[PDB]
Amino acid sequence: MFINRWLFSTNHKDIGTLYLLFGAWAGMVGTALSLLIRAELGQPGTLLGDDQIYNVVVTAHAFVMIFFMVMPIMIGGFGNWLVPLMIGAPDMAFPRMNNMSFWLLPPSFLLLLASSMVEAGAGTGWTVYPPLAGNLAHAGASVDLTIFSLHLAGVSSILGAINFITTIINMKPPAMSQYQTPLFVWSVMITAVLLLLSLPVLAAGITMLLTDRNLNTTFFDPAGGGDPILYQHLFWFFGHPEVYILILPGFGMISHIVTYYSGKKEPFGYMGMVWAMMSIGFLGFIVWAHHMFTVGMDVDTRAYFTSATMIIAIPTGVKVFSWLATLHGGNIKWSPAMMWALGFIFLFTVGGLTGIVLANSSLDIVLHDTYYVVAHFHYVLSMGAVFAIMGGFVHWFPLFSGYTLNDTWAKIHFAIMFVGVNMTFFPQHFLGLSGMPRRYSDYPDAYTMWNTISSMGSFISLTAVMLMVFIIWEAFASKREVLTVDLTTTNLEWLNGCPPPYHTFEEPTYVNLK
Amino acid sequence: KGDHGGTGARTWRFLTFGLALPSVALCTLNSWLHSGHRERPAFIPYHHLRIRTKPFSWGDGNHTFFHNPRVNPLPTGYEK
Amino acid sequence: HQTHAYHMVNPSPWPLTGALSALLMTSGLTMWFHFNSMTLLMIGLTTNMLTMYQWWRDVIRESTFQGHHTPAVQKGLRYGMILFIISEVLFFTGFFWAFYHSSLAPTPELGGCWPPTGIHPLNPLEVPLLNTSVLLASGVSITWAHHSLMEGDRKHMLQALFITITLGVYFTLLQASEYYEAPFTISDGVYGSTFFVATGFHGLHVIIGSTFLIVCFFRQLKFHFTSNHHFGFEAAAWYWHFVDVVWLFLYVSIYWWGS
Amino acid sequence: HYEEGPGKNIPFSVENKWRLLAMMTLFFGSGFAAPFFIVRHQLLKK
Amino acid sequence: KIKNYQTAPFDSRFPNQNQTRNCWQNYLDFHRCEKAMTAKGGDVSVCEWYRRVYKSLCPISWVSTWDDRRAEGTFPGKI
Amino acid sequence: MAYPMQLGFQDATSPIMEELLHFHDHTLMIVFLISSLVLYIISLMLTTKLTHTSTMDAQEVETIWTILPAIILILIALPSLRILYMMDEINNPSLTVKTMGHQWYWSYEYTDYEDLSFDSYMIPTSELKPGELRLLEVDNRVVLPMEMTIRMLVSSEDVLHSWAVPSLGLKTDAIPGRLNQTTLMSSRPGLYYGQCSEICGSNHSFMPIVLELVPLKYFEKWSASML
Amino acid sequence: FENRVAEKQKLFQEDNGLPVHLKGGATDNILYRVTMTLCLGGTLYSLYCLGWASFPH
Amino acid sequence: SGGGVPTDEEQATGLEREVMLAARKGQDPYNILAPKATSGTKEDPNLVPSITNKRIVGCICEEDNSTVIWFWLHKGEAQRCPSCGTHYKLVPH
Amino acid sequence: ITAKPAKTPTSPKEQAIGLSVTFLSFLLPAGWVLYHLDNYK
Ligand code: HEA
Ligand code: HEA
Ligand SMILES: CCCCCC/C=C\CCCCCCCCCC(=O)O[C@H](COC(=O)CCCCCCCCCCCCCCC)COP(=O)(O)OC[C@@H](O)CO
Ligand SMILES: CCCCCC/C=C\CCCCCCCCCC(=O)O[C@H](COC(=O)CCCCCCCCCCCCCCC)COP(=O)(O)OC[C@@H](O)CO
Ligand SMILES: CCCCCCCCCCO[C@@H]1O[C@H](CO)[C@@H](O[C@H]2O[C@H](CO)[C@@H](O)[C@H](O)[C@H]2O)[C@H](O)[C@H]1O
Ligand SMILES: CCCCCCCCCCO[C@@H]1O[C@H](CO)[C@@H](O[C@H]2O[C@H](CO)[C@@H](O)[C@H](O)[C@H]2O)[C@H](O)[C@H]1O
Ligand SMILES: C[C@H](CCC(=O)O)[C@H]1CC[C@H]2[C@@H]3[C@H](O)C[C@@H]4C[C@H](O)CC[C@]4(C)[C@H]3C[C@H](O)[C@]12C
Ligand SMILES: C[C@H](CCC(=O)O)[C@H]1CC[C@H]2[C@@H]3[C@H](O)C[C@@H]4C[C@H](O)CC[C@]4(C)[C@H]3C[C@H](O)[C@]12C
Ligand SMILES: [C-]#N
Ligand code: CUA
Ligand SMILES: [Cu+2]
Ligand SMILES: [Mg+2]
Ligand code: NA
Ligand code: NA
Ligand SMILES: [Zn+2]
Repeated sequence: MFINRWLFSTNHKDIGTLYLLFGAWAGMVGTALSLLIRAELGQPGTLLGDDQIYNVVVTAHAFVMIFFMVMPIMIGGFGNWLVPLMIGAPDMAFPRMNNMSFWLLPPSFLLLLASSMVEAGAGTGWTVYPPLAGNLAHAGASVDLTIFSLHLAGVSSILGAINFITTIINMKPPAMSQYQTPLFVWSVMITAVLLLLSLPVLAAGITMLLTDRNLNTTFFDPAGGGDPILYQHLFWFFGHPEVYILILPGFGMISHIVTYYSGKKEPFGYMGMVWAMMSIGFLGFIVWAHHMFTVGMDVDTRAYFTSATMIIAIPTGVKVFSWLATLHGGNIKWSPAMMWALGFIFLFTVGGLTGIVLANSSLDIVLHDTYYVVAHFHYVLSMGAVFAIMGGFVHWFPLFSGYTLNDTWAKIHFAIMFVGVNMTFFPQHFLGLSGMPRRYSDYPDAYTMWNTISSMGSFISLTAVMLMVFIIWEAFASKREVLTVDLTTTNLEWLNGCPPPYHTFEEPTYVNLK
Repeated sequence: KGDHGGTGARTWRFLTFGLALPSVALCTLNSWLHSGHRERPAFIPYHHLRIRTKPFSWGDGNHTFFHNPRVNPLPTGYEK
Repeated sequence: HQTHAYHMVNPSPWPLTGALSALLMTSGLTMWFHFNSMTLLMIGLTTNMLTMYQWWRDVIRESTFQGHHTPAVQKGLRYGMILFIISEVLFFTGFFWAFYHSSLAPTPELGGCWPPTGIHPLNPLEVPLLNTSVLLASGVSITWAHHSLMEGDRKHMLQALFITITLGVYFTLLQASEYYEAPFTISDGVYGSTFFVATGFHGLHVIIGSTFLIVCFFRQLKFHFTSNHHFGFEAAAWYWHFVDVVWLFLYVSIYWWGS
Repeated sequence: HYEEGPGKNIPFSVENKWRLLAMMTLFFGSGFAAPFFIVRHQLLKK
Repeated sequence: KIKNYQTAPFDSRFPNQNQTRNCWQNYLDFHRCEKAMTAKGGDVSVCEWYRRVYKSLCPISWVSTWDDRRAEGTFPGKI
Repeated sequence: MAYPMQLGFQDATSPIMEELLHFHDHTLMIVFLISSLVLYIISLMLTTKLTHTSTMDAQEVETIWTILPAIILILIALPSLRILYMMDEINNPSLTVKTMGHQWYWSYEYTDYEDLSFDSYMIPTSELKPGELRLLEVDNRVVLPMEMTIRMLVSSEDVLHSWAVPSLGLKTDAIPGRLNQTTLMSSRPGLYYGQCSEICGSNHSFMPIVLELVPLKYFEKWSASML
Repeated sequence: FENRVAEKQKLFQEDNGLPVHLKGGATDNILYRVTMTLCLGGTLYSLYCLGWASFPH
Repeated sequence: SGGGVPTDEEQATGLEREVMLAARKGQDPYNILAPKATSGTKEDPNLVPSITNKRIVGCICEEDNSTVIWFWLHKGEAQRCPSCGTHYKLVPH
Repeated sequence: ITAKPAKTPTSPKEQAIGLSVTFLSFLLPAGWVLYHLDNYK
């Protein structure tokens, strides 16, 4: 029974639970890697005495946090648990293929571990650019194991995208149009379309890297007429959609959380929120070269990519202002999930504004490959994603488990994390403006003060992560079972009780046309 | 060109046997008529060709997967 | 008892065996490229084939033999196959991007020209044109097969599907011979790299598509398809037209314009 | 069928809170410890 | 002709950030010119402008590799 | 170079970097307008027990909050693009200098007249002379004439690197097989520091750039003495 | 050939509680055990190879 | 042409065949169609079939509303949408 | 939300034990590795 249920699953809730457990474990790995980064930088000099190892830690930090923590939690965990419930569907369209999307991830993560254990690791950056990642500067198996890890994670997510698009298009009640589905469901559909289109381009690029390393191709090698910059275009043609894939489900969850704890039946400006996510999805394919402003790019191309990148703040702003308009007039409930969502709005706004600074290619010349970029994305993406994940985890933990958290402990956890992440990343703006490069294991002495503060911040967030594990333990240890949940008339995922039965919507909802 | 009414099974069989397979037969003629080995060019050890940055994982490491001794020189030239 | 039309699938081991097959194929390729051993790779290829066989066997059991493919389920499988094809188009787009990048701006090491100095392309009017006629003809014959099935005609469906498969096999054998006869190789700089990786992945998809047509041929021999319900045949035909269209873009781009 | 309800729709037991603490300790502690041991491993090769 | 040479001037054929083809073209031009002069008897001095431009722009290792390949018979450009 | 506790950009050494500072100040004035506006508005939404939970009509306010951001973006874009096209303007250099990245050092070639080239490596910490800067000094500085337009050409003989000098607003990737051009003009004599800015392996943190800007006549005699 | 789909429909609809991947009979169980043994055995072997390759030789 | 290809009438089975036969009779036991609303007064409530004693209703109170209002409808006296008041009555079994 | 009182209440002492064990599970192994870094180097 245990194997049938948990290794042979065809159930969207159990698969969602598997993804949440996997993603929480990966988040411990990715946090430990981030603390090694900050320990190496927390005083001047060398800590590891091996900067190849430092570079391997940085590279694996980003792959773990992106491919094994955020994407599995947002899309595999919250998407599988919540999407079918929010449309009244009995499961996903392809419930068995869904289980393979999950089970490809432990082997993908094993390949990434393997890459770091063999030879000297892949000390490449998560961009994996050649020729550093080629077979002369990274001879041996580490980079190929990293490529294969990415291939498996890509297949997992492409099949998952197929599943989500199909389920959301085909399995709603017959009377429910796409403009009657909740915003989280929209955010997953759009994320899935971005995955479907972008991950095959990454797969092509990393396969060309694999063949340059092992089959004597020269896609990226000038000796054969190849070009390192071609790899960067293929990588970033995926990688820009990827940053929106990482945040879009978070936007969906934030819309639900802000609406719920405002005591509202609906988000402000629903169609504008759909418009904004669709626009971000579409424009997310035409801006990638802003990751390449220093490669030797012609001025008119720089001007185009600057302008297209600026156009994206418009639909993103409709979403920030619409979250503020949802709060307006609300019966505000200061629950821990609401605190996470308000933290998200603040931090995402800070990070999006420093992205606007970066969009100007002339300023980006001076800021590229410095800690100002690291500060932009740890606000707008890394901590935007983590605060939306924690808001959604706190808000929906009683649905998934049937038990309540201790809200006082959850508010203490939020307070510690908010101090920690701001102490960690805010000073990195100053480091970047004053010229400290990213991807460095040590720094000229002038940069000591802000690196020291940033590293002390990183230990505050460690304390918060340890406390989060205790908080989850205390909830399962005390077994406070949920009774009543407010606002079920506009939050269908709760209407089957906590936790919902294994099969839900065996009799579908009744929705008429009128 | 013409019919355009029903595109049914009978029309698609008519197109298969009346246009598609005759085309394949004509191109098969055209090909098996220009076939016949052509003189291999002087070997020149150009550096952008016969790339070897890592031995191939088969054979002696130095032969491509569908190596044809008649027309594929090694980095050192044609085989004897 | 359910009162919706969707399919709750029995708990299955094939997702796990497929995931493990992917681990074994990739760790196997690593072992082959770096540790001079084919052992893991051969295990992974075997378990991958076993997984595909049993998973798709079970889908036939669920549909032809158990009746779980209601119109709603079939509609989801249509979207799933269309979206899968879209992802494969974007995979090829990356290799077309590589090809145009390198051939539109040939670097000094090539001689600053395309085709590079020392490269002697195949004549596109010889076997490449024959291959084009073969795949176009197979798109006509598969359309005959489809209409025969819809019209209830077993014999002509089988004849037309057999002709389609024969043409797919003809393309594959012609392409294998062209690979052997080509004077340039995958190691012949970016011309060889783009040519063999892009045509090579295309050839893989021709083999996959031909295999799928063969599955459909044997299912047809066993009377699985009705004149109105035969989504495996439709999916194989859509995949086969995708393989044809990818070939037309390779022929125009790499063989013709790139000569 | 399968068990349903709180504490039953999860692949780990919560019947005993102290056994649960041990299991959660090993689970999250193994993920957090792994990078430190990988670093140790790489340093010990030099 | 125009001597007072400080460095290679702006060339509208190569207005952008990648100047690889500028180096390459002047190297080819100098060597084509040199060939035409040393053969038809004349003076390579008429080739001098291309020499100065490619020597200004081209990395030493590129020039050295290209010279080695011309000697070996493996230079892939046309001279 | 940066100094301890610095918050913003290094002081400008070239007119282009001065332009960037003024444009960054402009962008920041706007950034601080938007940030404080958001903070003030969100705080307002969160500080009343008055409620209004019925459906709210959206279209009017969505016009305000699309059109205002679009106007702001145009107010950033216009000076941004002017600086971009100004940095692109031909300036007629007096000198061309190449730099080749390597793991892990830079080489320099000054081949307009004579065959002058040398390598430039970080001074190890144990060998710094008293008062020299850890991780920033080199053995052989890039001596250049002050007050003159210089074309730098940047490439690499192995992996990617990136040649950067923040106080001159310069960062140009060094890519094998590619010759990237940038121009440099220092308004002042002195020593201007940068660091390799594309991860290139284990010693990426330790291959810095030091420009030494002096009058032409001293650059000429230095060049001759380096042959 | 003859249409024997009805016989297979009867077989795969028999009310015997078997999941679809085993409902054909004992051959399914054999093929399943072969596949799972190769997968789990191969996975252990891959872990062995990782152990081997994690150290210099 | 010739024959030899089975029809759905001959060979469809299981749930597919159930849906096909019900459609011929104009019935929708597997909920493939959206039900059409009545006037929804207490005299003419919307009639909600169920195989049990409760079913979830979603009410799109006005055409084009993006918010759906969801509630359990139980066997017994008709209930009203909590947003618009339109009436629904469960018709079990 | 409303909920039942805990089925198995976790007293302040029990929470101090769970918190201490949780923190030690993260701190002791990493602390051992970092304390011994120079030994590895
Ligand atoms: C969640 C992930 C995420 C998201 C959403 C974003 C969103 C944005 N990013 Fe960021 N970015 C990253 C993750 C993300 N980014 C990562 C990981 C990298 C580096 C990758 C690497 O190199 O490793 C990076 C790097 C990166 C660069 C390259 C810098 C460099 O390498 O030198 C640039 C350049 O333009 C950029 C810009 C932006 C912009 C303009 C947005 C916009 O989408 C933001 C829009 C949001 C707002 C603007 C705020 C809300 C709006 C209002 C309140 C309205 C009014 C506003 C105005 C009028 C301006 N990003
Ligand atoms: C989602 C993405 C993500 C996240 C979450 C993080 C989190 C952190 N990052 Fe991240 N980081 C990157 C993505 C991310 N990073 C990327 C892409 C790079 C660039 C790599 C390269 O240059 O190639 C990078 C690089 C980078 C650097 C620069 C390295 C260099 O340039 O040399 C630094 C430096 O301080 C840093 C620090 C941190 C810290 C201290 C944290 C965290 O410790 C902050 C606090 C957050 C947590 C503690 C998260 C906990 C969440 C969980 C545990 C999940 C729980 C799950 C459930 C409840 C279900 N990161
Ligand atoms: C370097 C080498 C790396 C190698 C990595 C290899 C990784 C993976 C190993 C793959 C093992 C495959 C095993 C067979 C999978 C069959 C999936 C399938 O066919 O899934 C179907 C859905 O997807 C559909 O249709 C449409 C989708 C069909 C997808 C079929 C599988 C494709 C796998 C690879 C494709 C990747 C994309 C490449 C382009 C980037 C059916 O869905 P189920 O939920 O099962 O059933 C639903 C029931 O109602 C059916 O009666
Ligand atoms: C090293 C490489 C390893 C080998 C690679 C793969 C080799 C060959 C695989 C060839 C693919 C065979 C697919 C067989 C599918 C059989 C099952 C099937 O066709 O199932 C049909 C449903 O379609 C379905 O799920 C459709 C689902 C199938 C989608 C398949 C698409 C191909 C995917 C192949 C993987 C590609 C990866 C490429 C990466 C470069 C059943 O419904 P119907 O037909 O309506 O019948 C019911 C009627 O009888 C009722 O009256
Ligand atoms: C169902 C689960 C299946 C698990 C299967 C487990 C397989 C266990 C046997 C492993 O066999 C290894 O394969 C290697 C292949 O590399 C051999 O290397 C040898 O053979 C190679 C091939 O030429 C060369 O590397 C050398 O000759 C030599 O070291 C080596 O002797 C042998 O130990
Ligand atoms: C970034 C994540 C890491 C964050 C901070 C970790 C905080 C430290 C927790 C304590 O860790 C322990 O510290 C002891 C020292 O206090 C070590 O004992 C060591 O030192 C002792 C005292 O000298 C000896 O008694 C022991 O045998 C010797 O192992 C012990 O091994 C280690 O487990
Ligand atoms: C027409 C469409 C859907 C309306 C509906 O059917 O409910 C609405 C939804 C969001 C609207 C857009 C957003 O509100 C954002 C923009 C607001 C500007 O005031 C007009 C253009 C603008 C781009 C709007 C155009 C149009 O009214 C949109 C696109
Ligand atoms: C035996 C069978 C009759 C089918 C049936 O009604 O059972 C017939 C009808 C169509 C025939 C096939 C088609 O005519 C196509 C092929 C024609 C080749 O000449 C022989 C094999 C070939 C594949 C045939 C084999 C066999 O004779 C088939 C399959
Ligand atoms: C952001 N890109
Ligand atoms: Cu050289 Cu970084
Ligand atoms: Cu981007
Ligand atoms: Mg860079
Ligand atoms: Na350090
Ligand atoms: Na059809
Ligand atoms: Zn209503």
